[PDB]
Amino acid sequence: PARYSEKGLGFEVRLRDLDAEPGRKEKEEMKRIEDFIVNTGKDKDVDRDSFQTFCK
DNA sequence: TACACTTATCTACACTTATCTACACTTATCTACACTTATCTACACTTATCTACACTTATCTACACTTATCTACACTTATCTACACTTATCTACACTTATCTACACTTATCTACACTTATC
Repeated sequence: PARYSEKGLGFEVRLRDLDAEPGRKEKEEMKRIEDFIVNTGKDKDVDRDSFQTFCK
């Protein structure tokens, strides 16, 4: 995720419209979806592929 | 420069104060858990936006009449050439003043020599 990467390089989950401002729950849902992608799943599990392994 | 006396700088040594480590108690920070409010989705009603259709006004074309623009023609005035007379410009010639060279006298500049003061 770019969110945690100070150089901004990575991926992000975003609202579609550039003009919208995200609601209080939407900002958290977007962070959850990012985390889900990183973990490739709901829970953390070292036995599962990371997103890096998936992409490779 | 050379020489002597005393003061300032530097080293060595002992005592107490400041800095640092180790140990115990309570407060601040963090996690876990339950309740209620704010955010979001789904659904129904009326208002605003958009399309289609008819009527009259503004825009555009076509046509005739007179005014302004343009050409052609004649008369006098301004511009240009040619010609004669006197004034300004230029050359040639003589006289005196300013510039330049040569010559003598005294003053300023430079060298040499002795005594004391500053520097060492």
